Amino acid sequence: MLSLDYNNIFIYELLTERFSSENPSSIDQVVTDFDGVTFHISTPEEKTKILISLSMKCYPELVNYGTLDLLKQIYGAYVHEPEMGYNFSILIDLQQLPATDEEKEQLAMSISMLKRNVLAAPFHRAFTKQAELADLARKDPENAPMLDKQATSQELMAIHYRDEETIVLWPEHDRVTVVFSTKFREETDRIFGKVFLQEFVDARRRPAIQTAPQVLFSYRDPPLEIRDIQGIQKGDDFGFVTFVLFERHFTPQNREDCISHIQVFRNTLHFHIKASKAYMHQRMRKRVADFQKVLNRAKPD
Amino acid sequence: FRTLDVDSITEPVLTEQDIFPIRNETAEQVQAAVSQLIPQARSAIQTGNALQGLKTLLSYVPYGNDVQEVRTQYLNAFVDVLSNIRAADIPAFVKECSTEEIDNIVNFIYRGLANPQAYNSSVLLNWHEKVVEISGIGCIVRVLNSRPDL
Amino acid sequence: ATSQVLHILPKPSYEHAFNSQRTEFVTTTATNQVELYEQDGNGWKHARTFSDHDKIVTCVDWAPKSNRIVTCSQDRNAYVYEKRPDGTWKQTLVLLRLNRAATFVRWSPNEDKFAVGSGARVISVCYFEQENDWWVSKHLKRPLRSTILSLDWHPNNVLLAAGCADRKAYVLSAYVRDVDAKPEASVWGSRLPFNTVCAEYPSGGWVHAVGFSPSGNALAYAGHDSSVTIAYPSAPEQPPRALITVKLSQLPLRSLLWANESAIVAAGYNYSPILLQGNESGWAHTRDLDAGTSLPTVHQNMIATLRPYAGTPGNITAFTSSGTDGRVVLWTL
Amino acid sequence: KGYAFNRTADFETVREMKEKLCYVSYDLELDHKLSEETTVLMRNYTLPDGRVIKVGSERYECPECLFQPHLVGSEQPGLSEFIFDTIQAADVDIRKYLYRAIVLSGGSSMYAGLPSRLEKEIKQLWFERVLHGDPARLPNFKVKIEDAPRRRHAVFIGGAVLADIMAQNDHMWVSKAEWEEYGVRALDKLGP
Amino acid sequence: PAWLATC
Amino acid sequence: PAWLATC
Amino acid sequence: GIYSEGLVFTLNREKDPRSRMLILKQLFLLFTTPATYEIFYTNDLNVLIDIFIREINNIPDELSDLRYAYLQVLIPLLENTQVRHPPHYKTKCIVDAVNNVLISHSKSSNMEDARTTDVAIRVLEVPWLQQE
Amino acid sequence: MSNTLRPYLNAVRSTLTASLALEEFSSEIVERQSQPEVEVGRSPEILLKPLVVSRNEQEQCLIESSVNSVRFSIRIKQVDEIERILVRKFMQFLMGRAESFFILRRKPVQGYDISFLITNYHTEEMLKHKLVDFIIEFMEEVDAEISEMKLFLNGRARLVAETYLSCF
Amino acid sequence: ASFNVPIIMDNGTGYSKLGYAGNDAPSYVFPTVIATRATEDLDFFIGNDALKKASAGYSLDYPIRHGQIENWDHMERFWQQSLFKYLRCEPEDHYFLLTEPPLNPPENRENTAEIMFESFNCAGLYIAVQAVLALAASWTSSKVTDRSLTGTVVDSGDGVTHIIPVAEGYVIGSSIKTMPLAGRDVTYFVQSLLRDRNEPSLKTAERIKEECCYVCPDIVKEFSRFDREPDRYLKYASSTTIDVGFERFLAPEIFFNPEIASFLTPLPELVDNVVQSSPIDVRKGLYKNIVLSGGSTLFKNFGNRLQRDLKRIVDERIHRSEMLSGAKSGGVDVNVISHKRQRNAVWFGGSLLAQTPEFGSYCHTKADYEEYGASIARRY
Ligand SMILES: Nc1ncnc2c1ncn2[C@@H]1O[C@H](COP(=O)(O)OP(=O)(O)OP(=O)(O)O)[C@@H](O)[C@H]1O
Ligand SMILES: [Mg+2]
Repeated sequence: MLSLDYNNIFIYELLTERFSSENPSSIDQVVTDFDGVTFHISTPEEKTKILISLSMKCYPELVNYGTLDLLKQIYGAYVHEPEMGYNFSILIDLQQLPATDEEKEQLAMSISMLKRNVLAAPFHRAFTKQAELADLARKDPENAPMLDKQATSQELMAIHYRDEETIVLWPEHDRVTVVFSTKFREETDRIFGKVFLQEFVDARRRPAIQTAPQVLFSYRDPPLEIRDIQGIQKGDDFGFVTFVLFERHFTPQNREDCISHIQVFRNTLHFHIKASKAYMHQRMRKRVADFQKVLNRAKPD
Repeated sequence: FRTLDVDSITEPVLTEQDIFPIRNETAEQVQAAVSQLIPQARSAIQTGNALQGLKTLLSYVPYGNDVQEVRTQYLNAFVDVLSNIRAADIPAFVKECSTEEIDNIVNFIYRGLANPQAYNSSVLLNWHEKVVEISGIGCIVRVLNSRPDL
Repeated sequence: ATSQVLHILPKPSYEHAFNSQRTEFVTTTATNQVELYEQDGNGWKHARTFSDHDKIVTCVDWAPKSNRIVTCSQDRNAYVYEKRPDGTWKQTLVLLRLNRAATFVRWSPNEDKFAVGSGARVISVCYFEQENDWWVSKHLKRPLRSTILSLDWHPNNVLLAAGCADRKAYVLSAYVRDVDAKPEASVWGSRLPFNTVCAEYPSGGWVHAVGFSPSGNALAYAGHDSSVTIAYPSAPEQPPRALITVKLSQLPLRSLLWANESAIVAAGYNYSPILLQGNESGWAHTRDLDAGTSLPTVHQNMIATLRPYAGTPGNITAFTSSGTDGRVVLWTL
Repeated sequence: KGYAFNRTADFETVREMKEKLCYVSYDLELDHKLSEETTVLMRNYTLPDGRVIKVGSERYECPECLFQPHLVGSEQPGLSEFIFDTIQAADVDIRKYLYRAIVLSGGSSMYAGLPSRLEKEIKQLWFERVLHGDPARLPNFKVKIEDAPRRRHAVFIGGAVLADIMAQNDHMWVSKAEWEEYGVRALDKLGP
Repeated sequence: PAWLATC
Repeated sequence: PAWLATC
Repeated sequence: GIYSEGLVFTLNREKDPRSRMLILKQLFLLFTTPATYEIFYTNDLNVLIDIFIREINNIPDELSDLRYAYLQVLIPLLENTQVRHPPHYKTKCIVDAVNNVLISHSKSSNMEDARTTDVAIRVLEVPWLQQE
Repeated sequence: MSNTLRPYLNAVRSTLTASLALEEFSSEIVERQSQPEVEVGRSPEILLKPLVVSRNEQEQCLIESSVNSVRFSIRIKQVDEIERILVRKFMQFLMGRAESFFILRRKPVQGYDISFLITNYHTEEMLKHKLVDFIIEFMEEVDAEISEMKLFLNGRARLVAETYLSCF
Repeated sequence: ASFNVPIIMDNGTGYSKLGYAGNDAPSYVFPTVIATRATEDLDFFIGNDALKKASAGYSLDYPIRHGQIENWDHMERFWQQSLFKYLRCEPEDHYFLLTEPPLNPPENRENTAEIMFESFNCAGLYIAVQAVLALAASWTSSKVTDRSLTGTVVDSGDGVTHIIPVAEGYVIGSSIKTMPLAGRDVTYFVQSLLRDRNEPSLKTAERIKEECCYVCPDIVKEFSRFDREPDRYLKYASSTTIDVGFERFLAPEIFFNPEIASFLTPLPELVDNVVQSSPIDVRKGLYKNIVLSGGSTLFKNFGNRLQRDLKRIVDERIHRSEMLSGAKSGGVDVNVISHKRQRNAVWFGGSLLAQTPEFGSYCHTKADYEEYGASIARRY
């Protein structure tokens, strides 16, 4: 499970089961997902119909950037008003379905990817801003540093879904950049994340992955670019990382998976830290078994 | 019942073993002979002939009843006069030596090794290895069986 | 000076209980079981196993004149076995009044009593009381603040020495009036009452073993301090005219004895015995008793109790060792 | 621990391993720390079938379950406190003579370290209940417990001695006669 | 028993 | 258990 | 990456006092080239420096020029590597062990001691020579 | 004096084989028992002098002798934090697997890295020179395998980064 | 941080069940199985995934067996997989409620506490038993306060079963009584029975079991419905049909008719001995609220059979005592209940409990383990 999933496997399985079947059930359950977000799967009125609800911490900052447009573009035949706050809701009718064709699985997958669906309008806006800025530079190749500087702090966005973990982004001349500011509580986990980030930095040296985007990082001091944001800065435990992508890296046929990967970056990092801990434990048990063999050799009989 | 660690009955025996000649009131309760012999070793170091200084300093030895400043100064002068020696003549010095002298030497070497930040311990390990290769494990087992305080 | 290993003895021995004809013997196995071996054709075999105790044993002894056997147990008890007219045995218990476990036992040269040094602060001396069918034990507890490690007898039943846990080795008497024994005016003391604590002769380190020369004088003892001392007293109360100590480089040693009024032998943690001459003018070791010093010698572990041979009561001319790794061996001289 | 002996058999084997590998803890906290910190105290015991098992803290714990009935499920003070209260319920002039003479009987009393542990527990209970923290006069207690290798058959030896003593007079006994008349009531002649 | 002596 | 009541 | 990881894995396990030299000559001729600078991964380079300072401090019997060879292959490493430009990973313990082996050199010995002391003081004359 | 490792090793080996003169002993405390006196610490006459050796403040080897058992504590050199964590985890797991060695200790003494323990039954069943040789080989292979584990973790991180950037 | 919803996990020899709190039904239930094989060899799977695997060369093994952990490495791998793939949760911002058998040892308890506090950097943790939670899942409302606490729980795990006479939220440590039956042994027996006559292995066995296995007040007085009406010879198919015969009629009787497979004592006698060993002033209540648990216990007429047997036994004993005395006593009333909870009562009770705010306080904090170590919890 190296590449984590970009959706909710529980919701996907529940939808595939309810749709493929006909027998309904009075469902009322809650689920947790990364970034401290909540899901509700209620079925108060009709055992067939379902009322899904999504609660996130940065929903106001997100809608400020504009997300309802994307939601009503991808949905609208199933949208619903917030039954009780929860920061987002949606309704579905288990009976009035299109068909059992692959459209059913596509709709189930789209519903399961609601998190990254609602967390994609900022990146779409950035790409559009980047595209129009590049078009402008085409009719005005001069003033590249000037236009880049005046675009800085103009076309720039930030998200603080977490208490301290933040994601900022902005485009520039024929490329875009994003920055993750994260926190490390345990010192062992901090050192492991530091070495992982160093390896990430020294990963593009491989020729087979030269086309990958570029990455840099800092331990406590953040770059002067985003030094003015309200987000906490100059923290020994708060580590900053910066990705920079070029035009191709966000192509009309891969930007979806690109944003999903950029989203699951941190979860993948933490899971791989823990998996590396388990790997070290495996090596330790192997070596102590070798030591036991040596000691038994030393022992007679 | 309860747990109170009853020990007043059947008292242990600590001072019975490790006979104590501490009843002298000279160089152990007043620190006179130590202060008379340490400048001699210092002058021996200054002039260069540190072997005779070490030999004269090894004549008398304190005990570990209650005082530690005098014995720490003794061990410091010891480490000094030892570091002031070259990497040769140690075999001859140990061959022309007694047994109790070697035992006290090893005991002081260990007491010095107990604090590496304040000394070097490399020349100390070298001297210990040479003494072992010359005399043998007898000195180590004798010092390990000496008084618990010194 | 001739390595003559006899048997393997898989489990540890800690004793050998030799016999008079060097035919049979009795040893331990670090367990409640005690093995009586008999001489097979150019070999040996487990002729019998006692397994009468419950806890492990620590020492045994074989009284020749009575063909008797004595054994102690960590269970705070002792057993005594007599060779019945048939090949079987007759066992009897000895509930020596104690509090802690036993550590060592040894018969008296006259085979009339046996002494037992226990793990407590007390030694005991037991004798089969006539007019009855049991044994009576008497205590010695005033000296010996701490536990003890070993003990040894004297030509006469009196003047028994004890190597203790402290850095000193004591000497007391086991004289009794109801028994048919009487002391004798000796340099070690006069009128020899029951306790008659005579000397202490402190030394360095533990006291693993002691020893009496074939004469009543010239005591010796060695322990964990890799040193052996010999005392040639002149008067009971006055200090000894000479107390000669001898230190060496080899590891500590135990279970020493006398191969002559002047020569002394001993072994122990050192995987090979030694040979030294102890005289009033000086005591010193001359040579070992091996090709040189698996391992490059006979034994390969701690050497346990070492016993003498017949020879002559003056000079034994040979002895036996039984290491903790079995491999019982005899050495000439 | 994982090993199960649910069969009606193996009860004798468990009894043998108990009587073979068991001992009271003179210092329960010390033994617990030792078992938790060191690999020693762990023994390997064979079975008649052939397999082997490992034993640990249970060795020094079962004498505690003997000492602490609440651990087993019974509501009682124990053994040391029990005998202490029993003696305190007597007259003062007898108490001393009881602390100076204490005997045991039964194979269950042969647990290693039981006598000295009981003596220390009695000393601590006295120190607590009576002196309340005054060790100035504690040494003046003079407790002397008794133990021997024949506690396994002390009852038998005593029965034999009493039979040899009373074999002369038949009045103290209850003959086969005078049974049909008031036999049951004859049994009340022993315990008033 | 609870009389600090007898009983 | 064999006391016709408790135990 | 395979080359560097295999080399460091073999050096961490090897014990021959002569075979390590060949690998040391390979490391020297590899680092001396400027195009090869920073080819070794940072973490790999950090653990390499760690094992270097280790084998320097706990060096085997003095009857060996392994110390001289290690100093000779180390003096050009820090000049054409990736740990040169950023805050150095470990230099305090490096110079500490260097000074230790320097004072440990009996200057009254043969020309080997003089050569080793010269190479050491050459190592100590690093451009930055950052202190405290 | 350079190459202090070999003199330090010879000295620790000599003192260990010297103090390794154990012998059967029955506890004089409660009844017919056999406990490690060096561990219980209730008999000063049994406890010998505690010896210590060290080539530098970052490393130390303490040894406590007795007649029934012996304890040998060691604190290994560790300057980095990752090294400290790796050493702690490795030694903790090894001590957890302290059933096949018969000598390890489940928990160490405060202020040191690990503490081996030996008793009389061991030297009677198995030998002692091979035991000390194994102790030494472990004293070196501890750091050897710490380095090897750091290398393996670096390789794992590199593989993770490669697969991540390729799936990107 | 004690404010979010706590995660409820329950591992088992037969099925691991994990989900969240404040839910009427559990989540992520699956049979607790793992499957595995520059070079990492980390590709593994668990649950239904691992079950469907092994066709491409993936090995298989059961981490926990006989009701006791065996391989902490695979257990940690399983927990990591289930926590980072199935549930997209964060172990730091959520409290954990783990369950362990009453026989779990302190070594395993502290090993789990450490591997959870250190590797997963959790914040709040609480380890409990299955008896109290299964009992709490008995009552329906849980707020009227007219509920009862004194009960005698019997949990029949898929690997091992046991019985606990709980009294007023105070678990007992002596009257506990285990038994290695009422698990996969029944499946193995039904399989050996089927493999004798009809060669067409264990999947179909457990399927037909959960489908039709039922009990009967008797067997020899029974067997008559079989001798008379062949309708009982149902036809189950997976891939063809199979003759059920009398497995559905004999399998569950293994409890009331022990010593049929790999001796033991029937369940009524066992629970009677348990109640007798317990104090006397709690038996009147213990015999009253006898709740069940475990899938293997949710049979057709289990409750009626057990109630009848225990009632007749107690009535015979009390009648003996009465006819010995001569008076007339008040016949104790024995009852049994299982209200749509014996299947997964453990998770329901755990969630109902965690719903209280005192859970956040009764849990263990990370700083506690940091300062005290892995010696926090020793025993119930
Ligand atoms: N309705 C039913 N009637 C009888 N038996 C059933 C029924 N449903 C399930 N079972 C049995 O229960 C078993 C599953 O038990 P389950 O996995 O719930 O126990 P568990 O809670 O995992 O126990 P543990 O926690 O000790 O592993 C199956 O093997 C099946 O045979
Ligand atoms: Mg279960």
